[PDB]
Amino acid sequence: LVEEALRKALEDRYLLAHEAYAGGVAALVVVHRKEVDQAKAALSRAGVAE
Amino acid sequence: GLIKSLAEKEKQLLERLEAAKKEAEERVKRAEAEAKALLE
Amino acid sequence: SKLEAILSQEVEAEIQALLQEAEAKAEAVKREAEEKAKALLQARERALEAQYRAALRRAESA
Repeated sequence: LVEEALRKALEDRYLLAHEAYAGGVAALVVVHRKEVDQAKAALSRAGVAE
Repeated sequence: GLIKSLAEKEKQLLERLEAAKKEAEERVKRAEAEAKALLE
Repeated sequence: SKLEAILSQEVEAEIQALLQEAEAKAEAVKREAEEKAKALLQARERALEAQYRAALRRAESA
């Protein structure tokens, strides 16, 4: 779901990473600094939290 | 999540920028030297 | 990544801009010198010649 939010904003200009710890994966989006609002906004649409 | 890639490139570039500044100032310092001599 | 590609080209253009900037500042330095040195030499030659013409005057006057 987040990946879709991110996909729309970021396209492919992010490389999207997750690492498991069970119960979910601790996640990073790395984006350009320039891309940052669009990335945060993707989380915002989603309601996923930092 | 290509990580490595992006986490190498940012270093490589950076020290090249540093270096640029040095060679850069040197040119001014060259004309400064010449400025010093030409008056002296 | 495409992501780092943009970072590369960006940084690199700054590298190119620093050097270019520097060159112009070097010229500016250069151009000070030229005028200054010239500007020093004339006025003091000038002055001596007047102190010359005036010196003989007093001699002649004697």
